Amino acid sequence: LLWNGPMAV
Amino acid sequence: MIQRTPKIQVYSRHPAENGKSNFLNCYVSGFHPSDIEVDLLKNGERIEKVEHSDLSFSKDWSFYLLYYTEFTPTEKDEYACRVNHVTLSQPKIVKWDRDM
Amino acid sequence: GSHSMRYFFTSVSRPGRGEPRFIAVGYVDDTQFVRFDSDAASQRMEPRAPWIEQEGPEYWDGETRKVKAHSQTHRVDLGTLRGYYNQSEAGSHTVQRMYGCDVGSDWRFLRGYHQYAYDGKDYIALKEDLRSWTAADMAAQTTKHKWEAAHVAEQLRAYLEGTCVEWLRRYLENGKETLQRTDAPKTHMTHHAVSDHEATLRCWALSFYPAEITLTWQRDGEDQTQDTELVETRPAGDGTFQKWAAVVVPSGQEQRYTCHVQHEGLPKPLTLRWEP
Repeated sequence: LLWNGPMAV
Repeated sequence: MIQRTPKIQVYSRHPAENGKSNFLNCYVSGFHPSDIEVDLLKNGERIEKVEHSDLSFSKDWSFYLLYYTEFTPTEKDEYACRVNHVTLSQPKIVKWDRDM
Repeated sequence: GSHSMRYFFTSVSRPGRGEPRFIAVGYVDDTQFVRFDSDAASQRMEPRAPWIEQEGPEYWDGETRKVKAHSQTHRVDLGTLRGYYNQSEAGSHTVQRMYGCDVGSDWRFLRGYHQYAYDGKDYIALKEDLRSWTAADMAAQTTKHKWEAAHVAEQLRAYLEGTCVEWLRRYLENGKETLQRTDAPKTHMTHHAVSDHEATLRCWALSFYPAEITLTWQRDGEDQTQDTELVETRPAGDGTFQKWAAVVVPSGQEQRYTCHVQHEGLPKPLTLRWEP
């Protein structure tokens, strides 16, 4: 299951 | 910017036997950037029905792909893989050696 | 043995040619189980292993939403990074991201990781403690400060120690018949004379899983890399792997050489010796 929270650099 | 030239292996899935169905593989690895042209060749002509794996990468961030096709080896037929990449001054053609 | 779940993402910009290419792939150990490719027909997350096919529409809908969110983040990142490094619009650039978790033999959390690269080099990584970042250069320091302000590590650690390991365990149980199996290498040696004074010995390892393997030649029990040749381990295409290692030896001295094979699938390492 993927992470739900990537954040822009 | 980094550029890395591809390593290429051309081999069969199973030991080669004339008249027995098999898969011919062209494994390209260690390259960057990701744009790469890979064709499998039969007696110098491109094979259309070739599949490929999903792009992935190794611990050093270099990319790898497997290209493959169903085929039946015969006495007469020669195979090769043709690879083009930004690091190559001309496309590289690697012959299938049936014992390797 | 231990296991892992890893996701790999690549994003590539296309100067003068619109939206970036985006490819995502997920793995349990060395077995791919899902993919997403922006060039493909479905525009959904898709199954690539039998055991994940049983997950219901809520899983597929959810994974599609989340993978599209990854894609959208990377599209923003390619523009931001082009700005940070003041790169021209003419060139293609690449972002890569990998994250995942490992568990031990008891299937309990062992470690977690998250690595990000721009144009094939480290940009920012999560430290082993899962609480702070390592930035590769001055532009990545900007990102580190943003991510500290938004408490990214905290929520990423929650995923890496929680959700990641819980879902890995589910996958291991559902895919048990193929994921918790090791395929020991099938091994053999070939001999080819080169001349009256030399011959090649080649040690083969075929049909093995997982991919990790060590093949080494010894002469009179001493490690030998002079006059040796090793290929990279390569996929067979059927979910197993192949490798070979070769040495050129004097004619009549073949029996002084041994090939040593180490693999998780073997109860003890193998020693092979050429017997005419």
